[PDB]
Amino acid sequence: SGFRKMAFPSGKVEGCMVQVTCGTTTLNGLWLDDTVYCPRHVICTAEDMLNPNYEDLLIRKSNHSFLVQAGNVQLRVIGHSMQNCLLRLKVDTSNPKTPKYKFVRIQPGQTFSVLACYNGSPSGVYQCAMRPNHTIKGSFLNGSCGSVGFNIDYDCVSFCYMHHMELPTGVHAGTDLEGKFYGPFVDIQTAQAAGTDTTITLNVLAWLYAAVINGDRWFLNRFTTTLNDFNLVAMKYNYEPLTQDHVDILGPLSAQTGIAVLDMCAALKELLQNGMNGRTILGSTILEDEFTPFDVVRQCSGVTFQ
Amino acid sequence: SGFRKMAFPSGKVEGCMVQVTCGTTTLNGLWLDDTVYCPRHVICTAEDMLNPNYEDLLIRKSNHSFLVQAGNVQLRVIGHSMQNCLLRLKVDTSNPKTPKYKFVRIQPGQTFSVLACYNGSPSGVYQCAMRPNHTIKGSFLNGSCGSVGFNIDYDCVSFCYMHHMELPTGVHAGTDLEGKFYGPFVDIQTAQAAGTDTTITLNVLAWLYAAVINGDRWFLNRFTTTLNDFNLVAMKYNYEPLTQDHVDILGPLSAQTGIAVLDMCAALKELLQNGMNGRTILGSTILEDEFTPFDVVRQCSGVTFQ
Amino acid sequence: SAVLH
Amino acid sequence: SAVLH
Repeated sequence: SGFRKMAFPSGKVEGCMVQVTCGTTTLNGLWLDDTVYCPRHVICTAEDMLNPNYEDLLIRKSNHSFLVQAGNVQLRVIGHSMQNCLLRLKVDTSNPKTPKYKFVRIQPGQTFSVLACYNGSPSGVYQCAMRPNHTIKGSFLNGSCGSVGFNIDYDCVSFCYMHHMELPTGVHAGTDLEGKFYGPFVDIQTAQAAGTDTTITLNVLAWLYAAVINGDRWFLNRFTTTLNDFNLVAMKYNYEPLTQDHVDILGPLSAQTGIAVLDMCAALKELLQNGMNGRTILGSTILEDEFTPFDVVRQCSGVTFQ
Repeated sequence: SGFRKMAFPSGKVEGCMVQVTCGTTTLNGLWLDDTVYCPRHVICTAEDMLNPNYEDLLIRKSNHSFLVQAGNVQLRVIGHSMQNCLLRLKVDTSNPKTPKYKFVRIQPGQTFSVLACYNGSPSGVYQCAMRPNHTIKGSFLNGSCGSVGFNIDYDCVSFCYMHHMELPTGVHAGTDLEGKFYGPFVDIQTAQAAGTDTTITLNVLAWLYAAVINGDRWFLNRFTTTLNDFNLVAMKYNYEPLTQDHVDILGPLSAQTGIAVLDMCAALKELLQNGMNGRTILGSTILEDEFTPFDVVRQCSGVTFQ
Repeated sequence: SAVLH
Repeated sequence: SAVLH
C-alpha cells in the first residue's frame, strides 16, 4: 500500500552527466555515445545574455574553446554544431555507460523525473509534471543548467527535458533534447513570464482512482454527470475541460474499480463545490494533479482493495 | 529557486540490488562486497509467518537452499548466518559495483531515500522521514522486501533501512542494516499496530526557514515566546516539544535569515492557532514536517532572497 | 495484521 | 527577468 511521488532510478542518467566549460561559464551536459549535449548559452557571458546573437557568438569559438570533463577525465572536443537552443559537442570518446535511449517531446500534463546536477555532478532527484503553461515547479540553483528530465521504460531512457532557465515566479523553463523550448520562451536575459496555469483534470481523476484502488471511497456519490455539465463546472474552477479522449484513457482505471468515469467526474464536481470538509485523500488535504493515469497504473496494484 | 522532496541519485544503490529466492518466496537483497543482506523471512512460507521460529527454520536450510541472482548471473552462496532479523549470505563473487558505504541507525525525524525494488530490479525512488512512531509512509507492494533506504554523503552511502513489512494502517516497518527493527515491531504475521504519531517540530521550523530563505516572510510576527510557553502550545496541537538542543540546531538557519528561533516559534505558535487563512508556504497549504534542517541547507542557497 | 512483503 | 542557470 502507500502512494508517493516517485522518481525513476537515476543510475543510468547519472553515468551520462558531464561538465562543460566555455569561458567563465560552467554547466552540465549530457554525454550519449560520442556527443555531449548542453544549453547553448554556455557560450554566453553575463553581459551577452541581455541581447545575445548565438549564431554570431558561436562562429567566434573553436573546438578547443570547450572543456568537457567526466569524473577527472578531460574529454577532447572534435566537432560542434548548434541545434535550436542546444549545442552538440562531438568528443573523441564514446560514453561507455551510454544506455539504450531516445528523445521525446513530452506533452502538457505528462510527468518525468529530473536529475538535478551541479558541475557535471548529480546532486538529487525528483518527479515533476509539465504544466499546461509549459513550466515545471522544479528546484534549481545557479549552475543547474543542462540538468535533465526523463522517463525510463523497460531498459530505454526517454530523455525529454534539458534545464535552461528560471522564470520570475521561480518556476523553470527548458527544451526537449532537440533544443526546442517547451512554451513561448527563449534563452535570453529579458523580461519573460509564465502564462496563467490550470489544473490538469485528467490527472486529478487518475489520482481519485488511485484513492479507490487504495480502497478509500469516501468522496464518491450517487450522481452522474454529462461531459458537458462537467465542463461548465471545470471552467468555473480553473480545471482543464475534459474531453472524450481523456474519458477513454481512464477506462482501465474505471474497469479495475468499477466506477464509471462520468460517475467519478460527478464525484469531482462535488469535491470542487463542497471542499473536502477537513478530510484527506491519499493523505493529501488538496486535490492532486501531478500523477498521470500511467503513473497510477505503474504505482498501484492490479487488484483493488475491496 | 524552488523547493521539492528530493531523493539522492540512486545509481550507486542500484548496482547493489539482487534477487534472493528461498523455496517459493522471492525478495530483494543488498550485495556489498561478498555479502548479500536480505530479510530473514525469505525462509518463510505463508503458513510459517503466523508463528515462526527463525532459529529452527534456518538450521533446516543449506547454502544451496538460497538462490541469488544479479542480472542474469546466478551467484553461488558459500556461507550464511542470521543477524537479528536479517540474513547474511556469503557469495563466491565480490560486487564490483560496491561503493564506499557504511551502516547507520537513523534517528526519529531523520530522512532518507528509498529505492523501491521488485525481483532484484529497481522500480522507483522517493524520500521518506522516519516517523516518531518508527513507521514511514512509503509506497510498497508484495515483493518489495529487501528494498533499502539510504543517504549519500560525499562518495559514501549510508545504508539505514531494509523494508520488511506493512502495518494495518498501510505504513511500513523495517530494520537497520544489522537487522534490528525500527520500533516495537517483529517479523511475524501477527496483530501489530503503529503507535500514535506526532508532528516533527524541528522540521516544521527548518521548513519555515526555507520559506524565508526563499524570501517569503508573510507568516512572521512581532512576537517572541519562551521555550516553555511554546511547548504548552506544541502539546495542545500534537507537536513534539522543542528542546534547547533543537534550538541550537536551527541557529545556522537563524543566522542566514536573521530570524531568532524563539521568534520563529512564535510565528509557528500563531500558525497553529490561526490556521494559514487559505495561503500557501513553499506552495503547500499545510505545515510540512518531512524536511530536516540538514535537508534545507543542502537544497536551499547560501544566500537569502532579500 | 502486519504483512511481510 | 528570466534567469539562465
